[PDB]
Amino acid sequence: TAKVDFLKKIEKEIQQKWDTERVFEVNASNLEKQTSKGKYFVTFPYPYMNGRLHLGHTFSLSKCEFAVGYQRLKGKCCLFPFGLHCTGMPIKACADKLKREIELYGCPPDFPYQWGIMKSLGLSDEEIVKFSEAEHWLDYFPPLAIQDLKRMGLKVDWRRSFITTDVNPYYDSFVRWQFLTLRERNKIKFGKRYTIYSPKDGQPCMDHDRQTGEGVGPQEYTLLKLKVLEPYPSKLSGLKGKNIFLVAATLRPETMFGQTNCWVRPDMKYIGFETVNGDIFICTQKAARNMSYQGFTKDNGVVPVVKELMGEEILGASLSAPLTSYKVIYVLPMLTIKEDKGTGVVTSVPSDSPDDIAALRDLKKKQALRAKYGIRDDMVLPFEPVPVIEIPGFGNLSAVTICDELKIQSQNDREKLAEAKEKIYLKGFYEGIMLVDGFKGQKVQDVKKTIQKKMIDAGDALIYMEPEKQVMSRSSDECVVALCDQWYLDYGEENWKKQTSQCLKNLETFCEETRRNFEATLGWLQEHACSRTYGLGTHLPWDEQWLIESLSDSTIYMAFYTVAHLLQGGNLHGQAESPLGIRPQQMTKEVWDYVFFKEAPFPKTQIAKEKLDQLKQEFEFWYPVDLRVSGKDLVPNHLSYYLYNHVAMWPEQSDKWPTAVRANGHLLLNSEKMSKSTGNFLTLTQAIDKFSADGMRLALADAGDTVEDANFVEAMADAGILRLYTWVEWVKEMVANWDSLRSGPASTFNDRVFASELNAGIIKTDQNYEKMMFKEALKTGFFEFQAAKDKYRELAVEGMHRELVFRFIEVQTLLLAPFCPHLCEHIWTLLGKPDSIMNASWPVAGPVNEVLIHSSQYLMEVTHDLRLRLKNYPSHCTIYVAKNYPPWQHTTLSVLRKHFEANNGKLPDNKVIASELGSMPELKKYMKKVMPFVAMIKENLEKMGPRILDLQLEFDEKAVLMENIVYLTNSLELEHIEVKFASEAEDKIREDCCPGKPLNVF
Ligand SMILES: CC(C)C[C@H](N)C(=O)NS(=O)(=O)OC[C@H]1O[C@@H](n2cnc3c(N)ncnc32)[C@H](O)[C@@H]1O
Repeated sequence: TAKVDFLKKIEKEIQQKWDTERVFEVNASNLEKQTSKGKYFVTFPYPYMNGRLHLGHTFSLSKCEFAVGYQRLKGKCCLFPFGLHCTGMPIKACADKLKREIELYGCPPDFPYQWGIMKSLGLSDEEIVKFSEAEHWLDYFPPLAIQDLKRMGLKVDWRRSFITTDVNPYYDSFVRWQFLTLRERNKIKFGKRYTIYSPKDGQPCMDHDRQTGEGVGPQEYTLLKLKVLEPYPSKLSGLKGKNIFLVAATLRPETMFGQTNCWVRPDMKYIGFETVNGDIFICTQKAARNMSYQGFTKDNGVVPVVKELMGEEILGASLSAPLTSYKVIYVLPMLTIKEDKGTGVVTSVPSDSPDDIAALRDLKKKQALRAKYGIRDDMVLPFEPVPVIEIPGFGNLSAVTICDELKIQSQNDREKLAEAKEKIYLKGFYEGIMLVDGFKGQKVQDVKKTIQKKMIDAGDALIYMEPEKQVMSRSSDECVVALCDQWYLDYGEENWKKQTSQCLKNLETFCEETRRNFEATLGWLQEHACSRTYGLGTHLPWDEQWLIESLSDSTIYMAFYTVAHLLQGGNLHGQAESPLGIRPQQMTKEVWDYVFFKEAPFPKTQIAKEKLDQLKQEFEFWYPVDLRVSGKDLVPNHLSYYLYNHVAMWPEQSDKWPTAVRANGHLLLNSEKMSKSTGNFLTLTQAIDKFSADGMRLALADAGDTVEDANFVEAMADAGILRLYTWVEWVKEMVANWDSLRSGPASTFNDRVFASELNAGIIKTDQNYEKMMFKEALKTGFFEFQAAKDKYRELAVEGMHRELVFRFIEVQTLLLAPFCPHLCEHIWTLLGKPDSIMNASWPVAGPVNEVLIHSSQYLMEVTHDLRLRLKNYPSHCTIYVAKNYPPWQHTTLSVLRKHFEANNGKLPDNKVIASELGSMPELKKYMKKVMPFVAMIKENLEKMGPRILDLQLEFDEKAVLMENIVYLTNSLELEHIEVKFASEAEDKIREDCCPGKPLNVF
């Protein structure tokens, strides 16, 4: 426990030092004068302030944090700014839900929650009251976010942080300029469109104010109206004189020429309600709610219910249906009717629907159902399926034939009916051919929309939009599809979409899966409602009654990063003075144009030219955004709008469009989903408290660098804490015994091996950092680096060479620094370095001798085999080393070499190999030993490349063993080791010993 506390002490000290030194505050005015090696602008999408940042946020931002930590060592000047997103309604929603209990009860509220979660967050009793207003949320959470992030140690120029609502005047002016420019270029449009809608919230329910189905949109349905004929059913007797329609949803209108009846569920609760023209529709309550928000009722959302009833009360009723050949069709019962899809009212097309003929034959079989539900023989018997569409592999009555084939006799055979439904599922969309007059011999795909229009024009059908999948909102309201008027961004325009597609071609997506996501969400995308009325944020500058949603004021704010340090300077709300002395409202549309558009004219403004020139310098220098890292959830919405709006704001400058986007997975904790409800949860401040800034950052580097779910494992973080502590102890020990280390020329075999391994580690780790495989960089640059140092220490019999030890410490500290900058800064100062490690440069790697490394691996294997053989049957040991392969081994290896040379390095099958080696008469006495030899060669070939096909080792085997005979004798606890050239060996050993695999007898 004391080790984590030691790490925390080091981190706090070093953080204060960094803060005072103002190391991570970059200014384009100064950095544009010294052309170093280019700028590096990274962004992490600013997180919502409806709470405290948790370990997933930290994992996602660690990507660009490690990126800048690496790129600064390579000479780039970096900009890693960090804003905070307060736009949206959850803050206001939970603040008003709080004021609800504050007013309707007391402090604390008497029950029979929002007050409960606030007290869970550990707040005092008399301080949750202040959270009734949203302004207090905005004053409370963003400071704690900044505090936690600084306590982590991010390389952020905090002078550029900001807030996103209209509480910030500067960011509000920025959003105003953006949306004025968008409306000036016909990007915003007012219109009445279909959209997923929250009745409780009274505004469209986009993706970030949702709770189920984060990408679901509306789905269209043809709503048939079947006129109820007199004599009306009993329960509708009070509705005589009015027109009553059973409304049924379908997706195949072209089939309505073959209606035999209408199915209702006898046990479902149906509602007959008055529509806008005074007619009466019989559907269900959810269907009627959707219709009420799609203009079907006189008032929006108001459903005037005039008759509740059950399906059994509707049974037997006579109907008039469109297109069908039967003048009167009846309402019949169907047991298997979902209450989630449509209106609860289905039509009977028994020729091309298996369920329909199933239920019809069930009613036709026995008297049981017809009597249990009151269906006389007039309502079932004279009704036969009508040939309407022919599928070539089935016939006119496709469903009839495939249900006679699958031998179905009940409407409850879920398995057989599902199979039959899938068997003709899409063979009717295309291969179906119409048969009715006016369409005889027409491709069904070429006529279905015309038939739907025919019914709509005749007033016999309407358009019913329904959520394709159930969508719950933050306010726990079930969403509908509303045809409502709003301001929308026209992401559907072909020119805009093609230009953003070209922008996606140039964009760097670190894998093809992310690009596929982008292309799919680019094709599918269309009109996007951006206007809200309830929530926080910035109002449309011309329609002050509409607020801009969170996913629409967040598309180009990266440009505001470049100027925020001079506009508002650190003050999150922008309420303090301006360092350049620019008034908040002094920023006009033309002023912003001049700041961000290169060929924009300097407009009439009381601002001096130097201030605007400095802002324009900052923007032109830092842009474009080199990298934006995010969880993959933001690809289908925020990042696509990001590309769109960048194309829209700078349509002439592709050099200002985003460069790279990197998506990662969502963070698991201990291999489980990170949810407070399961107790498997860690906030950033808690994670720091538990593992220090450096141990959690280490375990986060190891969490995952693919798009698959990342995994933060706490045990690995504890092990890394232990290893970091012992590493600091070892560096201290080495600095203490500076003079106890061997000096002079670094010449020994071990010195050379270790120097080569160190340079190889540098090269591997640099490559891993370029690829942003941070887990792989941690593997090669820490665990394997430490393995090389531990081996060098274990084998250095004459003590480790001082200069090599301190080169290793320096380089290891440089390689670990982007992951654990506090520990590495502490060790940097412990080495007596003048400057901070944040001024160091990437370590130069010397030469890498592959032969040295291969000989060290050979020595490892030899020692391992010696210790394994020591397990059984001393004091003296004799090792025999083969200079060449014995005759039979040499012959078989030559054959393998021939076959490898023959076909670009593919060894044939062991079948053919054993055939050829049996054809060679010299191998008679050895055919049993031959194929295990081939197997060993193939294994080590796949393991360590083709170098094992060499007829002689690249290094002196005996000399390698001799450079460490002393270590071998000391480790094996023996008194002497005799290394001999295997020609002195007896018959058995001389014949079996081959190079690289020395034999030995104790
Ligand atoms: C620009 C604007 C439209 C963005 C909007 N304000 C917003 O999304 N705010 S946020 O707090 O929900 O996320 C911000 C970043 O953090 C990632 N992330 C979030 N949770 C996890 C998790 N459990 N595991 C891994 N990564 C996560 C997430 O993808 C995103 O890149």
